[PDB]
Amino acid sequence: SMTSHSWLCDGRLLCLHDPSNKNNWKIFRECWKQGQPVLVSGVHKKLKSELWKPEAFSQEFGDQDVDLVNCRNCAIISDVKVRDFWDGFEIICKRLRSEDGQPMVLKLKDWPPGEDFRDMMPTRFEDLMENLPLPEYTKRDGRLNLASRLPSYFVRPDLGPKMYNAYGLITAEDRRVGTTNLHLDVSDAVNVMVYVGIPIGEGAHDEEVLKTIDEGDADEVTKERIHDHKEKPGALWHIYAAKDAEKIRELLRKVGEEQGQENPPDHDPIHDQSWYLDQTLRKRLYEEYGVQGWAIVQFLGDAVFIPAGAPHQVHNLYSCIKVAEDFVSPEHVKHCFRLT
Ligand SMILES: Nc1cccc(-c2cccnc2)c1
Ligand SMILES: [Cl-]
Ligand SMILES: [Cl-]
Ligand SMILES: [Cl-]
Ligand SMILES: [Cl-]
Ligand SMILES: [Mn+2]
Repeated sequence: SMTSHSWLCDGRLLCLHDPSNKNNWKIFRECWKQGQPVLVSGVHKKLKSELWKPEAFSQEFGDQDVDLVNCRNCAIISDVKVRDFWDGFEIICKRLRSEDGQPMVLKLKDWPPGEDFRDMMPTRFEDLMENLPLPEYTKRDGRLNLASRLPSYFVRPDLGPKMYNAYGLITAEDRRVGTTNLHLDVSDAVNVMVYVGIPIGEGAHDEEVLKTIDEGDADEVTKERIHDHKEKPGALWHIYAAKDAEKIRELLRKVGEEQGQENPPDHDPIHDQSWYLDQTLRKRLYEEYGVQGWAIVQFLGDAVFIPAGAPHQVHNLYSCIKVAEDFVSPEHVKHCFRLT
């Protein structure tokens, strides 16, 4: 039967089923007030699917100059064409290769650049903004979005949206690597999975993806969305409550010291955006510091709501196109205040 919602993370994560329901706020707001992330499924069914394909981005924008990042070593690949990224998104034999001759796992950096998304892509901007869930919170002019209503005593988000475009991590060695390392944002945000590319060439890469989700500490119900309904899994997230951010800093200061980094006692390993918490580090965080997180698998069409101040990291399982919009809810406005 079609139902309003369900739970993931053993009851700790709300999953809303109908992205456009007028009454979603009645279920959302208590979870949000408590500082929990929220998942909303089904957003892909509301979009114009032809606007969000890798072939279209290549055809329309392919001649632009860009930098890429090698996810395995964080090396910058300088001054290449946007088509060199997009043409290898799902076809492995077209990907740029490192000097060893292996195809690289790449991220498209700062594209579209800064705040140019709306100017460069006006039809995509309208398609995203009209179909965001919880529109009183997420629209630029929503009644519960304080972004346009606050004085300079508050850090205001940049004009978005932002795209997150990167290949899937492949190997057993790739399991300990981040697509995006651990960090936090002072604004709230909604991150939408608008396309998942499951490759061909090296195709039949199914079983390493299952071992990644298991070792990622995914709950038993999350494991059923694969085996039962065959949805396409895009990325593995870990998210931590904003209240746990300092205990995480204390752990990473200690591990930095153990690995022979030489760091002042006050330096900020979350702001540095240099760490990925692998299975070893997540178990140590739980055992030594008493901190538990949310392990979330974002499928095609899932929107992840990320609370202001909540540390989070992302590990792509397959090639992903994500689009995120920042907002300032009243529940979490304390996180962007510039005093005390
Ligand atoms: N049975 C059913 C099916 C679909 C949406 C809903 C719904 C969602 C959100 C709030 N109120 C109702 C209920
Ligand atoms: Cl467009
Ligand atoms: Cl709403
Ligand atoms: Cl990063
Ligand atoms: Cl909070
Ligand atoms: Mn982020």
